[PDB]
Amino acid sequence: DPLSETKCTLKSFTVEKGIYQTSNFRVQPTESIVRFPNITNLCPFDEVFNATRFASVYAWNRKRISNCVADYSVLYNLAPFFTFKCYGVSPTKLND
Amino acid sequence: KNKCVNFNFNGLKGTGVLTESNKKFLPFQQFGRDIADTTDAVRDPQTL
Amino acid sequence: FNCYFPLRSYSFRPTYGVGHQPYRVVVLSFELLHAPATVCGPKKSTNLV
Amino acid sequence: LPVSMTKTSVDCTMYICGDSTECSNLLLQYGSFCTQLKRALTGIAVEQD
Amino acid sequence: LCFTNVYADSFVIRGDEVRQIAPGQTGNIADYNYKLPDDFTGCVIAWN
Amino acid sequence: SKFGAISSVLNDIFSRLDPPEAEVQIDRLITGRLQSLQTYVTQQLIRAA
Ligand SMILES: *[C@@H]1O[C@H](CO)[C@@H](O)[C@H](O)[C@H]1NC(C)=O
Repeated sequence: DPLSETKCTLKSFTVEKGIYQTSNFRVQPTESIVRFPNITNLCPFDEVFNATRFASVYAWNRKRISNCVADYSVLYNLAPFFTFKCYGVSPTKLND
Repeated sequence: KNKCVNFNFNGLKGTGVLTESNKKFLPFQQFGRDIADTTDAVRDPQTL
Repeated sequence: FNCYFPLRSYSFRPTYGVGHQPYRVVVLSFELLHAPATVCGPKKSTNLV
Repeated sequence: LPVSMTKTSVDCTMYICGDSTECSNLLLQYGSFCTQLKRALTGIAVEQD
Repeated sequence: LCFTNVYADSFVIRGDEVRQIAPGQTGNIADYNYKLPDDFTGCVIAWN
Repeated sequence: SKFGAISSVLNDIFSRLDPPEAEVQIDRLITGRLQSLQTYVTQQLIRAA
């Protein structure tokens, strides 16, 4: 009851005459929506990681990765992938 | 539209009611932020 | 498109690398709130003043 | 000569937490900060009236 | 330090997946098979 | 203002950082906003007097 909420707010069973602000109204959502772009194609994350030969320290190669559906869950499930340290990002919430 | 829903639009999570705007956006823009980084407007990546 | 027996074997093989070798581990579970006296350490007692 | 001011009231959930649910769970671990601030502006609003 | 009681959950896993038996992560054996809450307190006895 | 945290919005740091790390930056933003709300009423209490 709204009268019982005044007894919990002021912490007293005998509530005197007056006006009291107990709580605030808030309409909670009933549905849940998510929108992602219409792409489906996979991009060469596998080719950059599992290439045959690699570049040296100087003149490093940089692959432009854009317009794909990324999927990191196929990356860090590999057996020689020992360490995985991230910066400003948690390693588990990478797919979202 | 026209109901308060939990929206997750390209990583921006939150709660609010969405309605069709009358705003004249330029095509290079994709987001409209109000006073003090308030997410006032958004463009969906599907039908734009 | 999705079909295997749900319980899969670990495929025990000693030639694996050390970062994926089978290691038998047991975990413990102890609560950290107000404890009734059931599990205590080796501390002795002293008379009450 | 001024007599009164603009009476105001501020909420904590829509200001600090905004639209997040996880912020409302952690803010109750802080005590009675928002009960102090709501009664103070209420005590202001009855004073200027 | 005193506690209420101490348990022992015996299982076998391999070397690559020892980190996600911990409060607040995800995984193949963490999500659907063996999970533990966000306020868990315990030690891993990992011998060779 | 970010108050020295990663971002000014709090919904994304709950979505980007893990809860072992994300409540550290949330407690930075909560104590920054609770100090912002406490000082605002305190300047109001001097002005209302
Ligand atoms: C995304 O693809 C769908 C395919 O049905 C199309 O209807 C929609 O217009 C596309 N959106 C773009 C290209 O922004």
